[PDB]
Amino acid sequence: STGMVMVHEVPFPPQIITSKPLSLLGQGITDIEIHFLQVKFTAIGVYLDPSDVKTHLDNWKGKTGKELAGDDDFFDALASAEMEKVIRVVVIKEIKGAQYGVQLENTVRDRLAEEDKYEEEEETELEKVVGFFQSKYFKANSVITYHFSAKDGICEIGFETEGKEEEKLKVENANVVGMMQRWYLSGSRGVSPSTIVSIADSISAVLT
Ligand SMILES: [Ca+2]
Ligand SMILES: [Ca+2]
Repeated sequence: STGMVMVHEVPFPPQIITSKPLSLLGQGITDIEIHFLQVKFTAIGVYLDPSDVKTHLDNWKGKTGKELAGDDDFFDALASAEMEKVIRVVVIKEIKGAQYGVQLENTVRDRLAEEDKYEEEEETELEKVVGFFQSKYFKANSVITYHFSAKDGICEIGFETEGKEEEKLKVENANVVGMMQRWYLSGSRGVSPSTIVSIADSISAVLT
């Protein structure tokens, strides 16, 4: 309708409208070096409302993108902030959904255990997220979306692929929802350093 933003040759809508318009403030990819070369697995887009950024992260105004990208307290504040966020992930390298699911599980479980926040309630919820992804095949251009509610720690996961009606999963465990968000939104521990740098630069501009 209004064009698409190309993130590593993958189209992303400039905005996504939930309760209000959210702008693509962060973009990047997840990759791994194999045989001396960069292998791109997914393209990522993080959507936030600039007004929410101004309302909840005003304490970081004046900071440069470089300063924000190197500060985990900033990203913890972004994750803790009661404003919605949408994380859109498009598959570049086709893989079994289980590969993505177990990577998520590994990091989320490890971090929750580190904070002594991994009991049977969290384990059960996390297993449902893993089960959601393992029943799917990630063809290139398949889209995974994470919609984080502003409050009450809720996340709705969506999976869309050509030919099938979109599939969704509602996650309600606050600890799991919070750590899933931090899997992407983490200064030094984010799965996509490129997206982190991008978000930092955008928010710096928003607050400046
Ligand atoms: Ca218990
Ligand atoms: Ca119990």
